[PDB]
Amino acid sequence: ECWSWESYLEEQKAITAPVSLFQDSQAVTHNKNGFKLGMKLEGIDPQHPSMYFILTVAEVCGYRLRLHFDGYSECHDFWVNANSPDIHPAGWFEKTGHKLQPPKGYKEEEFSWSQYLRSTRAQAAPKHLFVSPPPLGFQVGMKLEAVDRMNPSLVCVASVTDVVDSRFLVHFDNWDDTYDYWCDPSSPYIHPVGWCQKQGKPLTPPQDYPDPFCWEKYLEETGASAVPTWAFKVRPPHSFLVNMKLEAVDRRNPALIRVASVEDVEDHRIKIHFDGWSHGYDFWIDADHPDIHPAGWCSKTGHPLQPPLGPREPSSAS
Repeated sequence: ECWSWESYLEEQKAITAPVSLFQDSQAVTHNKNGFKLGMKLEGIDPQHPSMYFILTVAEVCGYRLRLHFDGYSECHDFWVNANSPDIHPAGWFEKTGHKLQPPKGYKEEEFSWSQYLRSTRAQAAPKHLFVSPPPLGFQVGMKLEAVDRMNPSLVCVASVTDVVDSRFLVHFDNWDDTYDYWCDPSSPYIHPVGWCQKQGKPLTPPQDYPDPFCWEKYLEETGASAVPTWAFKVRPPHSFLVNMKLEAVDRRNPALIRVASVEDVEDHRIKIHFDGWSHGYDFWIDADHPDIHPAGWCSKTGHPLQPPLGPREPSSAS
């Protein structure tokens, strides 16, 4: 007999995370996935979020797709949801003044969609498949303080370097742009210039800044203005409680989604445990991350769901 949530919840005496705790985009099950194998498009490199590449749909599964970097190895392939704001239709970089990192084999000047499509005999994913007005008060060139998410104990001097639809790219002055990340005005990882001084927290200055540093001086040195204080919005803390159950993508094998439980909570983050598995794979994740979903999301969208790991298996709990 088919595994099911209804059945597992009774066996376990457990509850699911209510749909209302999730963002609409994490919850929505009724949109169709119109992406097909072979369709071509543009997208940010998730491991280098300031860069745009040409991408091909390598696989479709329920409401998700596996994207491949044209010309490059399969080892960089990655997964997104069909409502990803981090992909764009063919032509987007040109119309929005963004730069392209071309497919392997091509110098940048030698790239043109119309020739490439002919050369590869492939179709552009149509524009209507893609979700992606501006974030009030965040403009390119403005400066702010922001948590390095690779080193979360550090709040650092930062600038806005890209604005795309309702989001902006946070960049860390004079550090490599692999540390960049996208967010919106409600992000709890960003703060106005001066926050650290006001809170007593230490501030990480620009890399190799002479004599670590004063904001007023640095704003004058650069002629940049601070993101204004009114622009920052407080996101409410999430309402996920410990033991609530949900579905989460497996970070070790991104293709798979598993039955999951909330192991721990912060204001803005949940720690996920995969039922039946050792606690060694427990991981923190932002409550707004695209790859957590309520119970039912896989069944309703057409994606396989991994049931809890059997008792006495390798890598199992107890």
